[PDB]
Amino acid sequence: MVKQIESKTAFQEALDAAGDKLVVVDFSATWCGPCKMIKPFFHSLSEKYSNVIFLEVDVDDCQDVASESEVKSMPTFQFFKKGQKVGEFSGANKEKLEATINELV
Repeated sequence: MVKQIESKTAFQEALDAAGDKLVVVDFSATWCGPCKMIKPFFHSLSEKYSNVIFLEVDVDDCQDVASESEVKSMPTFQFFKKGQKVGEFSGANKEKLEATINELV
């Protein structure tokens, strides 16, 4: 399962609720081709890695969250443990997404 994060407070709440679990956050947009490509793969990964938390943030809806997070490229994946950003990359690269999960869990 993927949770759509739709407020700043929700984002913090999710990071807090994760305990020590890896959290991966997909910053995306409805107009982004590469984002649309990888969305079903992000969802399949969420069903595979039961002990990793998968979040989605829409950058047009949540412009200030994205800005605060220093997002500059669509899509961006950020990785957190205990609220701390432990990794990040941009672009819709399936292998890199799953490799990074397997590097950081």
